[PDB]
Amino acid sequence: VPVPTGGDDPTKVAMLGLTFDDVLLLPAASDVVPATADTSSQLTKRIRLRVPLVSSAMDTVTESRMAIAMARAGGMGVLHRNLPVAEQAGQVETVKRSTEQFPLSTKDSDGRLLVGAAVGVGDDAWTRAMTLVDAGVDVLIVDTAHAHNRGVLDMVSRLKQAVGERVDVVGGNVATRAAAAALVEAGADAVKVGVGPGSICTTRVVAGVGAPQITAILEAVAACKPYGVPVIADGGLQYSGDIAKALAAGASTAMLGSLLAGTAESPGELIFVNGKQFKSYRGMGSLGAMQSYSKDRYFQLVPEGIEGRVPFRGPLGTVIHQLTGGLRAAMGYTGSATIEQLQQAQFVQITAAGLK
Amino acid sequence: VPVPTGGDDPTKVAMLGLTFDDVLLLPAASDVVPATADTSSQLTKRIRLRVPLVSSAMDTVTESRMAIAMARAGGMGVLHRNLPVAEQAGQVETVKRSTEQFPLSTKDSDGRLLVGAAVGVGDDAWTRAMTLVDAGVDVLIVDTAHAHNRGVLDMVSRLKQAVGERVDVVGGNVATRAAAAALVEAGADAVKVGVGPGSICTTRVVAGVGAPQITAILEAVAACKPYGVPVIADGGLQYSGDIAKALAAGASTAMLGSLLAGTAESPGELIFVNGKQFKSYRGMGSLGAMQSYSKDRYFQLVPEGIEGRVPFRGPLGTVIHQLTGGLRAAMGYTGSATIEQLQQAQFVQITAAGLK
Amino acid sequence: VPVPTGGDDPTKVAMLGLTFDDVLLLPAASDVVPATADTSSQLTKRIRLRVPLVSSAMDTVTESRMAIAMARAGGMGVLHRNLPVAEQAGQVETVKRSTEQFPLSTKDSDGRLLVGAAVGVGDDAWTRAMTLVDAGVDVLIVDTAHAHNRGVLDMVSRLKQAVGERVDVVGGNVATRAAAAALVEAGADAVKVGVGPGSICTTRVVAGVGAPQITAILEAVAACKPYGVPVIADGGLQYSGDIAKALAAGASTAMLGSLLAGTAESPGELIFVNGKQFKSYRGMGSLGAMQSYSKDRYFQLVPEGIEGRVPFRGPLGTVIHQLTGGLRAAMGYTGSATIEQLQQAQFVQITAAGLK
Amino acid sequence: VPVPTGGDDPTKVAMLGLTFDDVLLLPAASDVVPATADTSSQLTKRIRLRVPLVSSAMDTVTESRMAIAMARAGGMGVLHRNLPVAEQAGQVETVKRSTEQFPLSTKDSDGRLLVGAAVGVGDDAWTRAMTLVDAGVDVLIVDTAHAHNRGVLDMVSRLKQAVGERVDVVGGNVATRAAAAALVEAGADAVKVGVGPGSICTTRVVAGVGAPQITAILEAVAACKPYGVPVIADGGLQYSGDIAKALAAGASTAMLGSLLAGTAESPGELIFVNGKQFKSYRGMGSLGAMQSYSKDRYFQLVPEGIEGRVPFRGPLGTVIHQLTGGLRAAMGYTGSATIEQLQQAQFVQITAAGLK
Amino acid sequence: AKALAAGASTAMLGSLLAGTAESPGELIFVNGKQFKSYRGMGSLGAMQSYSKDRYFQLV
Ligand SMILES: O=c1[nH]cnc2c1ncn2[C@@H]1O[C@H](COP(=O)(O)O)[C@@H](O)[C@H]1O
Ligand SMILES: O=c1[nH]cnc2c1ncn2[C@@H]1O[C@H](COP(=O)(O)O)[C@@H](O)[C@H]1O
Ligand SMILES: O=c1[nH]cnc2c1ncn2[C@@H]1O[C@H](COP(=O)(O)O)[C@@H](O)[C@H]1O
Ligand SMILES: O=c1[nH]cnc2c1ncn2[C@@H]1O[C@H](COP(=O)(O)O)[C@@H](O)[C@H]1O
Ligand SMILES: O=c1[nH]cnc2c1ncn2[C@@H]1O[C@H](COP(=O)(O)O)[C@@H](O)[C@H]1O
Repeated sequence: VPVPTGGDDPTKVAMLGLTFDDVLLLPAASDVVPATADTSSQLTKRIRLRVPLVSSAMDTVTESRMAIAMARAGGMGVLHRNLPVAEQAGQVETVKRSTEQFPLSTKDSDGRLLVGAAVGVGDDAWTRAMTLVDAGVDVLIVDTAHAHNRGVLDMVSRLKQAVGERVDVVGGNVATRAAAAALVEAGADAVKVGVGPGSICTTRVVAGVGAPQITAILEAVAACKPYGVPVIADGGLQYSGDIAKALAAGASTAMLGSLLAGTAESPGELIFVNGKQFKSYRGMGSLGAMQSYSKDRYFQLVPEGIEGRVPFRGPLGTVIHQLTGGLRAAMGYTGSATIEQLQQAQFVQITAAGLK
Repeated sequence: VPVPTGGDDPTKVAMLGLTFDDVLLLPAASDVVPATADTSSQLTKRIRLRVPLVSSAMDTVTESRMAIAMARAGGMGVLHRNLPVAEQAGQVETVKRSTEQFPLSTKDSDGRLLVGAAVGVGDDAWTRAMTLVDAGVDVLIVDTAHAHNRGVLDMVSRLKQAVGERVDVVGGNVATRAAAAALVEAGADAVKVGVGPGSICTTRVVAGVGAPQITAILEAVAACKPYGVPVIADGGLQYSGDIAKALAAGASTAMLGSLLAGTAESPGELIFVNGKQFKSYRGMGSLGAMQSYSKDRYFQLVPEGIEGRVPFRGPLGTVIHQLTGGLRAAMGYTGSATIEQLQQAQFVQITAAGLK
Repeated sequence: VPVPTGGDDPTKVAMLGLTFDDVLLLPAASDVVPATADTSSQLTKRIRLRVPLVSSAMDTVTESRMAIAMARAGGMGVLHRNLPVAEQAGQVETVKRSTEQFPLSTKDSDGRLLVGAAVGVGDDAWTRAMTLVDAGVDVLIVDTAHAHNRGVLDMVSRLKQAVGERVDVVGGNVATRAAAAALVEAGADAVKVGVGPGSICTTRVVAGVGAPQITAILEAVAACKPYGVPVIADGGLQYSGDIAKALAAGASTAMLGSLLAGTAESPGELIFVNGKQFKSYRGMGSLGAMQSYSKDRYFQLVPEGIEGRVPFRGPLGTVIHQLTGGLRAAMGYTGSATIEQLQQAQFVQITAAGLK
Repeated sequence: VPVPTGGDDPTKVAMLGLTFDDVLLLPAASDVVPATADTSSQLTKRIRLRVPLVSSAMDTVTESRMAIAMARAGGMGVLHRNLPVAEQAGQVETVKRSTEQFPLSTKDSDGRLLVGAAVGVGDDAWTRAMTLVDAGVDVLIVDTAHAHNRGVLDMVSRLKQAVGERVDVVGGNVATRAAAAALVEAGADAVKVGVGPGSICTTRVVAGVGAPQITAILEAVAACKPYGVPVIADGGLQYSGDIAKALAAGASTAMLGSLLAGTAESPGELIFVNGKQFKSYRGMGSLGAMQSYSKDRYFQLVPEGIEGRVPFRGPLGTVIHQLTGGLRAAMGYTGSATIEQLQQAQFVQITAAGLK
Repeated sequence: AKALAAGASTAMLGSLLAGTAESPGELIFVNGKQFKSYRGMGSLGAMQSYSKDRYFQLV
């Protein structure tokens, strides 16, 4: 009579959450050469990227240099907001002002590289958003840790009402079907997915809140797809196989953090330790980062992130090519000519024995 | 026809038990700022704490100093019984006799700090209980390792009949629905839950007996909530996320052990090892502690606890503030304005890959 | 339509196996003081031990001294058969020929200590069995690695027909319900259970054959209990909690290996390694031991055991007392007055998180 | 209403995959002595081996020396294709041209040793295959990493139409039932199974594509057995227990990789490190290996293999005898007189606790 | 060369010839490297017995 896990409510434990390590992609009938697979995918309803990768809006990942490199490589970059508004507007202008080297570069109708900017929630965030739109930003990301708040939805609706035809609006992080549906109703052009799985995240330890990434992507797609709203899987990706898994679950774009932090185009000074090279990497909720403009990320001290260092990886183009090659190999195995065909692939669930 | 795990009796393996690491809290529609969340909760049917934390009744955790500090911090402290009756009454008097900087201090009707005392089962325990009641204790915890015993229920009934109208009576550790129902029938004002999950506990190794804490809390709550009897989750809490999970499973109060052992207010001398500071922490059933007043906890040699050292943590106030901040973050994520609403949040079960 | 794990046959994967680490004993309504619990249990249909423990028939565990000590401690010892017949008969007579220090000692009608001996399968084994019966052994264990063989069953029937009224015959190791039923029909007085779970055993690695011990005990009890044939759990036991778990699963007696090899009474010299005292421990199918009278254990060199060292433990009485204290604690928690009541306790299955 | 793992599509997560560590062979009624079990099994529809083992077609495993040793031991060897066509034909001729020491030697009608050769896909592969056939090869393995491609099936049909009555054609790696059915329809004489589980493979990390080996064998066998097409399990085998499990899942032959890289007959110079003997072992798709005949395994840089060193194991005969002894022990435990009876054995699934 | 220049006419060699293949003893393999035993006549391994009169002898 009672639930086998305890209690009487069958919905007290909502579901069983799968992460990236719990699944593998099953091979299927393939007539696709990996070199000819089309990896282009929608970022928003009006923007299509040649490479379905986006740089995280973190102070140690994306600034003007990284944004330009990502835009040339085929993706896009989202500039962080841990700095004064005028400085972020200056970064946007630097990206917009900056031929055959980069056939995959992403550009607007005027031939200038695309760039995205992150804003918060509030009147100061409204002034920031208006300044960024005037500077010529292409897409605005309403970056909040928990986007199912009333204020986040109201801010997304106001931005779409004001500058909804000039720029695109992307909702904050969600992890459930209900939150994704609420963001879609508000009018977001895309939905960003993930609450908890960050590598530098301590939400699961400090707050005891989280959601495994594969299940969260599936639930959000289950709410976003009938309306044509793309999904951006944000956080938890460590290999190119994880990117392929995230895209096969229904996500149209993957946002990268630590995989791009150690590159040469990321900010921060290179550090030398015992003959090896490393670079800093900290979360926006870490004590060092919030000791400011971005401290309002979690409605603030109880830090919800950690600082660390990741090894130097070299130029960004090399990392992007490795990830795209892994994705192309996955597409060849699953017989997916396009990303829209990769989004229909099947998974096999593996036990703990397959991971040890 | 036969059970998949073996045999022919489907009730031989009663249920699948979930621990704190098996679940995460799912985000929900939130309209709550962490700084404005109300963390007050019921300890017994008549006592309400501003911070739902209670100190463990262990000789290395709670004495007069720790009890005063916990009562000032917004919670309460329970004095151990590993000492003669007169000394425990002296500790109670010291706490009661004892500052505008503490707005959250828990006080009785007369403005004196609240304190609790732990008693066992027996005629000596009855004399101890009478002395503590005369000394002015607020709550008596009938502390036994197995509270489903007949004698424990009889002692709880006797205490309620004698001094029930003056003090509250909390019943010892249970791990099933039937035991919680029996304690409620006996007349306990609150039920303490947990058999096995202690950090220094070896009941699972020595005796092979235990119960995962999340499932035990769910079962005990299903037994106690229809009568309005609060639940105190005791043991196994290592982070503020665990406190949030325990309160979301249904528990109204959490009792803290090793998290409080390394603070300044805890009894014990400071240990210096290689320039690092540690403090002693041992179970009340260990060889070094039972060698007596607590030796009768399991009707006793067979040690059922271990000794060890925990790193020095500093003042109690800092630790309590960090734990309460983590709890507030959880309340903000789940959209719970009060603890009574946090007790209705949903879980997501994660696999082994989610713990790697 | 197909099986979720693969193929179309739903019986290809017969069941899910639970080991000792997958379950815990659930506390129940108790009125039992651990000191007054009765640990007497049936070894065979006619022999009742004061302590439900038996020594393994291994050349590094049991000889005359260990058998004498075990019989005095309240259990019984089984002499290994890795030696000539005359030597084994001499060991039996040494035990039989050998005041108030040992009230729990096990004895026959003549007041002499009970002892058991292991025999193999064949004609030399028949001569060995007859010589041991003449020497005065009380129970014969037909020790084979796989007792579901036709030859082992026929040997058990022959022994029961010949010396049935003088000694008890215990069948070799089984791991399924069908094998237990086959041994019961052949006339065995006790069924010894376990194929794979030995600590020094490499059957699961070399042959890929095994069965988890909790499930195996449940399956074998489901066939032995209706006819009153006791079950002896052999192998995989590391703590007193495992002994309690094996007895609660239905076993009436546990056979101990490595828990007794490091004691003084076990054969072998005391090895000194970096100032620490160890003793040798090896399986009867190890390359060292099968180079011999135990070579017939696997119808055989393809070693199926390993050699190693176990720390010195001291006198056997102390180890037996520690194990019995753990068992008594389990009986107190589960509210079991006798072993027959312990055999009806319930398990809670734990996940992988509960083992980290 | 939704799927418990997320979304609304029940077929998104197709199945739960089992690997070798997840299962164990259950003992059954046995009349089989390990030394008298028949280990002969089919390789193709016309070739029967005495030992059901085949050497891998890798540049660090099999050449003329290893092929001859495997053919003398009772198995077979498949020559790698990372060298010019004339060189591979020379190796085949050397094997075909190279008394009672080897009673189990596998030979054709003309008394010469059997040998197999690996070919790719394309016109150059067609020329290679015709040259090898003109050199007297016995079986051709159409070797690809993903055999569900249209080109692979067409190549298999072409080879069977051309030289189908002289040599046998084995289809490359598959992991599902549909792929095995496609290879069977294409005319393959045997189907090789496994995509991902190689020890030197990085397909699961780079591409996120894979299939657990036990489940893949079960599915492929369900596809092939009604038509009498043998299944060769390739990859993931680390012990003789794994070989026994692979054969019990339905496979007729296991192809060995790292288990044969440290043998004396394996190509490559012996390497000394700190007085210990190791040998190099690398995949056919590794960066060093493809730096151009084998570069086309995955339609290729994005490496999908790794390099390393494995301990030197000595002569091949010793390893083959040890593996066969483990297989014989499994046959004795499961009561299987022949391999066709071992293929009907049952499994027991074990939990993670059984692996710790 | 120094010994011969000091005045000696011949040098008698010990350990410089112990490890040659023509010397008595068994080859020892340690971590893949080849060694040979070499002991003094007064050593405990050698004087434990003939040739105990080397120094009128156990120290
Ligand atoms: O301090 C933080 N805590 C939690 N999540 C963060 C923090 N800073 C950024 N994030 C998010 O978590 C993601 C982690 O990316 P990853 O390191 O690639 O897993 C980032 O891309 C952000 O979306
Ligand atoms: O010796 C002991 N054995 C088992 N449990 C104990 C012992 N001493 C205290 N406990 C309980 O275990 C809890 C451990 O708290 P923790 O250290 O926060 O897990 C205490 O609060 C007591 O409820
Ligand atoms: O060589 C061997 N191979 C496999 N099992 C063995 C061997 N020797 C003893 N055993 C079994 O393992 C038991 C002891 O296991 P332990 O209690 O884990 O040491 C014995 O009672 C036998 O049933
Ligand atoms: O470069 C490679 N990458 C991945 N798999 C490979 C490669 N080369 C060979 N294989 C396959 O992986 C298997 C590895 O065998 P194992 O080391 O016994 O698991 C081989 O027998 C081939 O079937
Ligand atoms: O046990 C011994 N003690 C002292 N001198 C020895 C002993 N054995 C040999 N010798 C002498 O010492 C010399 C050592 O020569 P070397 O090996 O060139 O140093 C030998 O050639 C002998 O003359």
